[PDB]
Amino acid sequence: IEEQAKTFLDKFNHEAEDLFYQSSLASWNYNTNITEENVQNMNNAGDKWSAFLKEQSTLAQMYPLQEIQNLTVKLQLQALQQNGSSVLSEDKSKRLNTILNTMSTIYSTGKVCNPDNPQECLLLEPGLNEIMANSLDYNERLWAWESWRSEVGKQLRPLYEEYVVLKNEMARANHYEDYGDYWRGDYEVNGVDGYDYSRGQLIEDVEHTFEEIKPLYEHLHAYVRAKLMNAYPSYISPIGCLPAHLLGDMWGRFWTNLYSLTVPFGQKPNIDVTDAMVDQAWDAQRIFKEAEKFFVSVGLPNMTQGFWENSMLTDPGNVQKAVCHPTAWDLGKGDFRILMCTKVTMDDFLTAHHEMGHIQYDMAYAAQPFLLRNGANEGFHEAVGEIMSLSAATPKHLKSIGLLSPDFQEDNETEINFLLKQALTIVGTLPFTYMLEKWRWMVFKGEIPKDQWMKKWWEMKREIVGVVEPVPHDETYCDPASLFHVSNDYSFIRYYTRTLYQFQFQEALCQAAKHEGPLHKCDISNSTEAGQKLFNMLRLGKSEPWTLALENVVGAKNMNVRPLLNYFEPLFTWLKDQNKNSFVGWSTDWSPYAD
Amino acid sequence: GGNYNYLYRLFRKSNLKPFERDISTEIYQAGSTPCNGVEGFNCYFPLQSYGFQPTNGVGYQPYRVVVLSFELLHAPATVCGPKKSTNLVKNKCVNFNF
Ligand SMILES: *[C@@H]1O[C@H](CO)[C@@H](O[C@@H]2O[C@H](CO)[C@@H](O)[C@H](O)[C@H]2NC(C)=O)[C@H](O)[C@H]1NC(C)=O
Ligand SMILES: *[C@@H]1O[C@H](CO)[C@@H](O[C@@H]2O[C@H](CO)[C@@H](O)[C@H](O)[C@H]2NC(C)=O)[C@H](O)[C@H]1NC(C)=O
Ligand SMILES: *[C@@H]1O[C@H](CO)[C@@H](O[C@@H]2O[C@H](CO)[C@@H](O)[C@H](O)[C@H]2NC(C)=O)[C@H](O)[C@H]1NC(C)=O
Ligand SMILES: *[C@@H]1O[C@H](CO)[C@@H](O[C@@H]2O[C@H](CO)[C@@H](O)[C@H](O)[C@H]2NC(C)=O)[C@H](O)[C@H]1NC(C)=O
Ligand SMILES: *[C@@H]1O[C@H](CO)[C@@H](O[C@@H]2O[C@H](CO)[C@@H](O)[C@H](O)[C@H]2NC(C)=O)[C@H](O)[C@H]1NC(C)=O
Ligand SMILES: *[C@@H]1O[C@H](CO)[C@@H](O)[C@H](O)[C@H]1NC(C)=O
Repeated sequence: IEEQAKTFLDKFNHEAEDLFYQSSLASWNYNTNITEENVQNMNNAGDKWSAFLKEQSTLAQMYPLQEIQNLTVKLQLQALQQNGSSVLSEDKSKRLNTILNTMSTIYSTGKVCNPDNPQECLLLEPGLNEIMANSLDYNERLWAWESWRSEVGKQLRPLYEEYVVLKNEMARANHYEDYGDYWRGDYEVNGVDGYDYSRGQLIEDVEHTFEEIKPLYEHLHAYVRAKLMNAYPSYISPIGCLPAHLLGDMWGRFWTNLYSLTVPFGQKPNIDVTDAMVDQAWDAQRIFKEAEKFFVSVGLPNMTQGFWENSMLTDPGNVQKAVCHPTAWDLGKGDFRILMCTKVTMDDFLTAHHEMGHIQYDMAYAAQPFLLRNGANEGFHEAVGEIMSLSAATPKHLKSIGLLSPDFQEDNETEINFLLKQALTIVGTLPFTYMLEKWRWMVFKGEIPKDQWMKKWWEMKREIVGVVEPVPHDETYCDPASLFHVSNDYSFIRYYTRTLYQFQFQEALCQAAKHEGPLHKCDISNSTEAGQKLFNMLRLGKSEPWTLALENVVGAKNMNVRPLLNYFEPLFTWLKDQNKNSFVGWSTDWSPYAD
Repeated sequence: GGNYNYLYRLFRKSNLKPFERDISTEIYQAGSTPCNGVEGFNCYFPLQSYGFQPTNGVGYQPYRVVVLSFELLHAPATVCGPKKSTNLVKNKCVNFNF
């Protein structure tokens, strides 16, 4: 009966909040002060949380799921009843964890040695990522691109084939058709009177939104190709694809390292307020106190006053071994801490606004039950953090926060320099993200057999992304598995939808703050009505369907690409005038070796 | 490490009458199945403990409460405020209260 499930969850909601607390408090003491008497302090305290949750999970199947009427207590029950693994045979369950540990340690400890000196050998993160991000030598970028895929990616090919079979068995025992349908279960919504969403409906909404970005991406692809021919003459065709090893990093995920070759007006400095911070003696604490004044300006609460003692805003005065990585912690019981090692720079002035945005999202849904204290889907949590960073990087906000000469002149040449640096990171990553999840979805359902994995991968690079390989690759390579998110078992569609939600939030908040100009000049400071539009979504958590959360801000029930294109229309107008003598589009027949 | 000595009751058959008190420790029975003094599904111990810890956000830290309740049965009198004493004088026509 349904009233027994309510009494089940309230014993759960008070044993979990304490056991999650000290399992996360011990993870704080390891992260900010590393010993090994802290790693053993967090492994036993971490396993008491994991052993407790599988005990309550096997108690949750005593209650049926379709004999429930209240939507909230049904949502908590389905998130706890989830079997996930453990549906496999107990010798297949240990084979899967052996593969996931072997693929993870090949990626982090794989070395590449030089053919002129076999005694010097580079790892990926120090040394191989620096070549792909800084070099202008064609022959050295071609060496680092091919040798990472032929010496490390060939080890992951027999391991990734066994990984697909075991993950499809686990997904079909949980009544999905494949493992790709298991990943799309985040966006599913069942029976809330007009707000429903199918797991197959996500596939059409991604492909419908993508064919409206292809006019903008084609003009960006044509402008970068014309600028790369001056940097690498006799290597690039003026009507063809771009070679895969000249894109700024190892995989071509972000084009953000191509800015020094593709800058529109290099005689205008892109605005940088780092010298005005060290001329006014701003400490470590000023960067957060101006960040807290931004959020109280819009109508959001202060920091919790436990935030100021418990947090560790710099690396300590001790030479203290403590993972230095910006992050926002939500230990529980209303205890919010930020861990970062901040330097006096406009870079960490902006990520301070980003990391505080995770805190203000966390402080808002802290009145829901324990199992609904996440973002409404996997994409909302990063998207609310980046609309705080866009509004703080504007020169309108910088001159009113005291950091820009009240006699500063923004010209139309510097807005093109700023918008093109945004499009190399935002627009340049959208066909990469769409192509990769489309390839992984077709591998799991079996539309691509294993004798055509690397054949269909490079046909989709030339057609969707416009990127050609420099050396042909047969079915002994596995080039997707040489990325971190593929070999470490992570979903990748959250980076596509976060980019679309980010400009839907920003365009909906700037109509409430009564903006008049272009969308990229907007700032939501001093408003109250925009914050009330934002706070009505922030407090929902997972208690409502995410389509119901979007109408509280945007006014629509689906993700939309038209606010993303309105941000880049000053660039799209300027790009169509720079490509009057160029060719827009590419040919899938040209190759850098096929002459 | 958590002060686990401060408990509260989280299951009862029926809400309390005003100023009523209940220190029993019988195993609660949520479902219809009888409990027979042992724990299990739908048979819960009725007391939980605040695990208080010094690094808790406000609203999670312990507050001490005192409830004063003045009652007036039908006696002849009892405790009350304190009476003040105004300075004294004399030899002058005055308005007095003794
Ligand atoms: C890292 O934290 C641990 C524990 O928080 C520190 O180790 C001991 O902590 C106790 C407190 O319970 C002290 O009485 C001991 O003196 C600490 N050990 C030592 C060797 O000092 C540890 O000190 C912290 N790390 C550093 C570098 O201070
Ligand atoms: C079941 O649904 C009802 C409404 O559909 C929820 O009722 C609300 O409960 C809160 C506190 O529990 C009250 O403050 C509200 O006034 C109630 N609303 C109404 C309309 O009466 C109820 O909370 C849900 N059950 C659970 C366990 O959350
Ligand atoms: C979870 O996996 C189990 C198999 O281990 C599935 O079958 C359940 O088996 C248990 C006994 O171990 C029964 O109590 C359940 O009734 C069975 N399933 C149900 C509730 O029909 C079970 O179907 C899986 N649960 C999910 C999430 O589908
Ligand atoms: C920035 O604004 C100036 C001012 O309008 C633009 O200069 C004009 O450019 C057009 C097209 O080349 C000419 O027909 C006008 O005669 C120019 N104006 C003047 C006063 O000379 C300039 O092109 C703009 N730059 C960008 C990048 O948009
Ligand atoms: C936006 O908010 C800021 C912060 O309160 C306002 O800045 C104040 O501006 C006045 C006059 O411009 C100064 O006298 C104050 O010293 C400023 N306050 C601070 C804390 O620096 C700003 O005026 C607001 N914008 C509008 C349009 O009202
Ligand atoms: C936030 O804190 C400041 C001082 O730190 C205070 O003046 C302000 O009133 C606080 N905000 C609210 C809503 O009380």
